[PDB]
Amino acid sequence: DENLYEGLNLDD
Repeated sequence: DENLYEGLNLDD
């Protein structure tokens, strides 16, 4: 959901 434990600048 709105959790996903992401954001935090991966392959971008």
